[PDB]
Amino acid sequence: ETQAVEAGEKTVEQFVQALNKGDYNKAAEMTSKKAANKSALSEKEILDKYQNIYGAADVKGLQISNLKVDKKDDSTYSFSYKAKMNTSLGELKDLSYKGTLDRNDGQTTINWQPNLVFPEMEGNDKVSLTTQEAARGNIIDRNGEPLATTGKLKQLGVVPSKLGDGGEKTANIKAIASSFDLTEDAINQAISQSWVQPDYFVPLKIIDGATPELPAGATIQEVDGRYYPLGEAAAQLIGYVGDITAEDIDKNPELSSNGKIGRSGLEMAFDKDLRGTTGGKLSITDADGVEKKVLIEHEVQNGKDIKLTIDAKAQKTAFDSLGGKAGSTVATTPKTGDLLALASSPSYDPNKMTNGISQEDYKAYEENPEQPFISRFATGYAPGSTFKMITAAIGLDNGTIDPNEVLTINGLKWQKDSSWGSYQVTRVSDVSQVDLKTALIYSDNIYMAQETLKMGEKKFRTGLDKFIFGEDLDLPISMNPAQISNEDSFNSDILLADTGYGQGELLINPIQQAAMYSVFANNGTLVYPKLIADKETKDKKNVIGETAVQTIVPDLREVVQDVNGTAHSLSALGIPLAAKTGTAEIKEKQDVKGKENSFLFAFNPDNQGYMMVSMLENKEDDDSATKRASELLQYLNQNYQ
Repeated sequence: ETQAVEAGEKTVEQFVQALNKGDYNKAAEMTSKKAANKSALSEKEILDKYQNIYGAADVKGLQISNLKVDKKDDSTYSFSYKAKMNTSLGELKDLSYKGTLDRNDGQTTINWQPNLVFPEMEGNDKVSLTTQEAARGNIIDRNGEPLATTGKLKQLGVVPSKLGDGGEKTANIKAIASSFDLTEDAINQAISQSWVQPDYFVPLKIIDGATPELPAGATIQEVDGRYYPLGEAAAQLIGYVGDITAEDIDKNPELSSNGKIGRSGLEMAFDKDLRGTTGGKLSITDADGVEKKVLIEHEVQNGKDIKLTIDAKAQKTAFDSLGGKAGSTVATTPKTGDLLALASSPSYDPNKMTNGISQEDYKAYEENPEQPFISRFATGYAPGSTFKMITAAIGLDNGTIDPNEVLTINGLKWQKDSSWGSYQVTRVSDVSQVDLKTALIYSDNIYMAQETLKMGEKKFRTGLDKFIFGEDLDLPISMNPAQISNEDSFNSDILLADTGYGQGELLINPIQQAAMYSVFANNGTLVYPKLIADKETKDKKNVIGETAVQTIVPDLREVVQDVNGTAHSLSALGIPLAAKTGTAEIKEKQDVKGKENSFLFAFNPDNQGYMMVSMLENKEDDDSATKRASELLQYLNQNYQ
């Protein structure tokens, strides 16, 4: 009565555990034989009852508490416990379970009864589950424009029997293939799948424009589905939803087995808020079917909408400016941190992705060497020689850099001494007398490499540690925190120099760059970027000195205005611009000739209304981020004072 009671507790807890893990056969084998006052059913019948009832409600995570096991008759021990469980209609807490045990020999079993499924069940009671699917919420831009909405799509499809028998059949398939830009080897593959039967409607494509003339056999049906109005222009950011699988349900029963789940992007980061909660009722009924006890009931709650800082027209312009090349553009209002645009190129079609895509088209996306699935605004890159602004600011702050001191630089290559071997810092322009303003105008890496070595590692890192290296940004976008280098020390003069002009082991993604560069639009205050419109603005003060800002920004205007400035083509706009260009040389491995990245930074130095950071990954020859920025810069200048 204390070594047997302790054995009865072990039997109840093993029973609960087998139910928890879904091994219902294992749980049934711990029950008494079928009899009156023993178990109400056989083992195989208990298995089928748990499998049907717990399967229908998608029960998961059966947990108990407050277990008490006493003695009743001479061979009968009684038990009781509280229990909760997760179902497809939410958590079901505070369930009072009750039963009796049986020690008929060396083992102790459970006198199984229907009230060990649900507490009130008895005899031939049934369980009914009725569910109502929730509408997915919308994703909208800073002005209410839809980015991810629920639209009424037009689905083209064919009926095999209404195509024809022969000759007439082939003529209609040829007509359909030409009227809707479809392959006729693919249309015949569609209508010949195992699941097709002659009278069925075989869907082919979602037509987006106005419906052309419909040949025989083809018809249009309106269906509901997720719709992305910006398409490729916001695919990496928004993401896409796909069909929900059996495994998705086993992980989270509060999903709708009938609905859609976010697979990437914001659709997946905000899946909980966007999907709502399933409505309905879980009830116990009589042997006939008359309701007896409602276990769970609540109405459907539709998904909450989500409002972004994105500007839909800026997002589209930024993306199109990249012209399909590999690259990324970030646009902010640097005083508040509002992310106006997060473009990444090349891209994929999220409408094709959610409306059923072929194995070929999906493999084309994954085998594409420019990798359209990458979110380039969230990938760490070396920031390039744009980063000289930061090193300059640090150098002005700690007095290492005299704006008027003029270094003498001879040629296009430079190294500290012969211990560097064959390695030399390279510049593009052979300017003999280089002060800071000259270095920013011509993008002179040798100048800044020399100033970084003179500054030294300790003072250089002191300045860098005032930024956001190592910080996890509060953003619903998966990223890694920017780093200065791999370890906490450079342990190399060459690495120290390379870091000075934005190379080395630096890793900063375009969003983290726009955050760091925002110091020039806020007098040395770093303003953290913000993607959800209702969030409060966060900032970090005294990152660089106000003096450094008022020295460097006038030079950044000259990068545009001076006839030899590297961004001088932007002067055609005729608007107040401060800019900085950049390059970075990377070891490509596959083409060991070399891969080069092109960068542009630009903001309005009069009103600080907008800021832009654009990159061209593995650029083609005679191509740059600067020659693609005019259109986005005009737009941001007109609409964000």
